[PDB]
Amino acid sequence: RNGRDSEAKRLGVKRFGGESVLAGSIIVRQRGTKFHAGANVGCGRDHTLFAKADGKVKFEVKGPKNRKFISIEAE
Amino acid sequence: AKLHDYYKDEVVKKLMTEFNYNSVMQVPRVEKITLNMGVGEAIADKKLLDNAAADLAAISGQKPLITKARKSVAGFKIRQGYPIGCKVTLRGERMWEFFERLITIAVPRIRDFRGLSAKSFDGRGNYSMGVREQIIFPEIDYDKVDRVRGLDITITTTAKSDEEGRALLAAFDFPFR
Amino acid sequence: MFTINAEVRKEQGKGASRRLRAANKFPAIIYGGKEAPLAIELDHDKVMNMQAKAEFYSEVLTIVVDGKEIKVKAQDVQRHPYKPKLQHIDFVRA
Amino acid sequence: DKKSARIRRATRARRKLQELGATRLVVHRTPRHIYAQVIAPNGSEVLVAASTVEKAIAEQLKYTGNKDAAAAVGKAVAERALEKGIKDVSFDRSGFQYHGRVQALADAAREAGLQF
Amino acid sequence: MLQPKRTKFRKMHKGRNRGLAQGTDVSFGSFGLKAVGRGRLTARQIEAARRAMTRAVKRQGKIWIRVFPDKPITEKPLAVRMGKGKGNVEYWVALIQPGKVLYEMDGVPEELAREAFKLAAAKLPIKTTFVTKTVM
Amino acid sequence: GIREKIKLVSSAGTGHFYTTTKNKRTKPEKLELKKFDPVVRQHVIYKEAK
RNA sequence: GCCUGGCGGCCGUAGCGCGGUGGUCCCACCUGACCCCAUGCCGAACUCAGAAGUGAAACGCCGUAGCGCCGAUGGUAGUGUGGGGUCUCCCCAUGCGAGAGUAGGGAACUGCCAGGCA
RNA sequence: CCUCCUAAAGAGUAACGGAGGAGCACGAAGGUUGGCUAAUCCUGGUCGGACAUCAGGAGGUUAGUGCAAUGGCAUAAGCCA
RNA sequence: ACUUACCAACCCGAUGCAAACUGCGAAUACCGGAGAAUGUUAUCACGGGAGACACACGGCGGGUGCUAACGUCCGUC
Ligand SMILES: [Mg+2]
Ligand SMILES: [Mg+2]
Ligand SMILES: [Mg+2]
Ligand SMILES: [Mg+2]
Ligand SMILES: [Mg+2]
Ligand SMILES: [Mg+2]
Ligand SMILES: [Mg+2]
Ligand SMILES: [Mg+2]
Ligand SMILES: [Mg+2]
Ligand SMILES: [Mg+2]
Ligand SMILES: [Mg+2]
Repeated sequence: RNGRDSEAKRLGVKRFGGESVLAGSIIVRQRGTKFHAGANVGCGRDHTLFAKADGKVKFEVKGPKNRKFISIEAE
Repeated sequence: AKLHDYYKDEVVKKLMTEFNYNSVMQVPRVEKITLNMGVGEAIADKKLLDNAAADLAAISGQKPLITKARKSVAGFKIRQGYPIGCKVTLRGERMWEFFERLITIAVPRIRDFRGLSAKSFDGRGNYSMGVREQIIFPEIDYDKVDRVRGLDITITTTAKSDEEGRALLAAFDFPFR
Repeated sequence: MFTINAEVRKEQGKGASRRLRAANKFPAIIYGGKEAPLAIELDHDKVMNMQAKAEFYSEVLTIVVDGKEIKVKAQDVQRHPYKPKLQHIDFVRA
Repeated sequence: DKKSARIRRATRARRKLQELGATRLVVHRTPRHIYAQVIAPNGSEVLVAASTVEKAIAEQLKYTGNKDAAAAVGKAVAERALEKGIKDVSFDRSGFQYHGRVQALADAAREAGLQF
Repeated sequence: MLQPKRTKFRKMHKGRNRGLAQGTDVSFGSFGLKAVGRGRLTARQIEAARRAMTRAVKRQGKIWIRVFPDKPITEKPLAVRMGKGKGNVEYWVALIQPGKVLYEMDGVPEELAREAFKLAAAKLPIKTTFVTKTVM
Repeated sequence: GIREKIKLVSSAGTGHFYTTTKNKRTKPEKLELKKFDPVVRQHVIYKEAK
């Protein structure tokens, strides 16, 4: 009565903290906002996070709910 | 407006003198009067709510708000969000004029009157009770009722204790039993 | 009233302590008050018997370490998982 | 509950300034008095400020707390920013409805050569 | 026979029985029966062993059972081809690691608890030992 | 399915049309919406909902 | 330099809890509501004019270890590499090493601006 | 086809392994602007019944998300205009 | 309206269990950066010629089965 599963969506982190990226490069594919867009980083309709500027990826935890935020500082 | 003035000149002073309160802004003051009509059986007869609403208007010109079922529950063969009651929030001039419409020209006219119970301050100074027959308000005549309909009244206060609720109303006479 | 003879530990971690128990000794520790913790090594057979009389867990014991004396009380104890022995004990300089 | 309701109502508009790097014009209103400041995108140093608690433009007001008073406060912040060099900002009404006094302060700021 | 009344799932990955036990001091009574060897207790074994101590003590003394089946064991019956799905639940076991207090007792003299818990050890599939309450 | 495809025709002669869906039971009237006609380059009114 | 309004930083050692507290200035309820605005009803809010009272509510500060929170040391469990026995498991060398608990710390620290008190 | 899982803490990973779902819905159940906050204990209250409705505090997203699971959600993605 | 050798949620302290529970949480492993040494350029691109898609065992991590199989299916050496 079983016998089913779903195809893997290849999510996870594509660019980690400390990596040079251009603008538009995808950094994380996600379902919810496990990670949030921080300063100079943008959010697409499926919560895919992408670079809005050339620079290096930076993971930090900020604010009162200890959420993970990803930003990009220009280099 | 008559009962807001009478509260200040005499009751403020008196209430200070029970527990010997230090500040005039600490004496509980009557804030608001809220009327509600629980219809409950409007789900079968949809018009019973319409006839309930107009009842409140003559008691308190203020057009009533209709309260929804919130939780669906088959335990009463009901829907959710379908109207099942109505409410009116009184403050300022009308609240004081409505309060008048209650003791002076209704209470002498209560059915089998010997006084009301005094144990029902839920524990924090707010008072709640009910009346069975709404023809006791004189804007409501007897020749104009399509129903033996009624309505609970609950008052809300700034007293912090049950003791501080009894002294505030006592100072407004209030029949008590 | 009980007096325990102890030597100071020269090593630390799982290897030495399993080696200690492999050498029929076992570690314990002294902490409390303003002074620093004191890593010690004890002879196994002596403390097993001592703590078999309730007096051990409620009296002030005396530890003799390098011929001095630290006054402590038993505070916590790790016992062997299923054998009648001891893995570690906490003493507090109370 | 009175004060806390307004602070939450304003937060969303403030995060956009954080994302955008915007310089915001922050208003605080009280029944007794109205206040206007100018804060940098970093949020912690005020480049310009002006209010009714200041003796200059405040005694010359009928009540330090009406639409005209708000209008007096509004007039002062726009120019003062000019006296330093700050000119394009965005208005952060800090959760008050944009309406009574709050609109007088904003209208006065625009009239006196401020782009927002 | 002890058994979970309900579980989220009928069937369970085999899993393992690594590591050491958490239930290692006598926490309710005065004396205890402790697991030494490692393994799985069926619900029928736990019941047979629980009976032995109750025969021996008459309707005296209180007994606590510290382990609980919780783990479902499946089997494929005879004459079945491999594959074609996981077996049907037949009985229930608890995973035991050395050191788990299995049974405790208090309300009899120590000498009788050792005898009473002992007339149980012959029912268990793992070696056991008698343990006592200990100060601290 | 149980939701029909319709065509929206530009009320400016152009032969541009949009395609969408509709619950024809629950929504029997003709759907009417402003859309951009790439030929007249303006947001003109669109009709039809068969 | 002490106090309060405003804007953030850090993001529970920053918080409840109970006891005390302050109103000249600020904040705060607050009084009137005909009009800018307003109640799926009500000047409660939204809020316009207002300053007679008021620290009572809350707001701000302080004391407070009943609760949360921070939580060593030493040990235990695991584990990557090598090898080893009783090879459903564990052990030895080696480096990394929990979690819970424990003695313990604990009633936040700040930059700015404005106003009020020396 | 989708979601979780075995999957050994990046991606992927197998079997007639373990549990569920999709073949639709929406003209607003879409954009935006303003604005809004659940579940459930205790007590009190007209017909109040364990649980229609008004009130008080305790409580703090267990509510909610057009439906399967997962991750999200308060600046709300939830609710209303 | 009462009692009650009955059953008994919530609530609290004690106590274990969970692949599809996590307010904690490694060891490895992967990404990225720079740097010395060593390395038959081991790297990347493009193009020419193929074979290959029946696998086995052992170690460990696992589902399955009986922690049964010279069983079986993956991950890895
Ligand atoms: Mg080792
Ligand atoms: Mg006070
Ligand atoms: Mg620790
Ligand atoms: Mg993975
Ligand atoms: Mg009730
Ligand atoms: Mg991996
Ligand atoms: Mg080559
Ligand atoms: Mg093939
Ligand atoms: Mg071949
Ligand atoms: Mg084979
Ligand atoms: Mg293979």
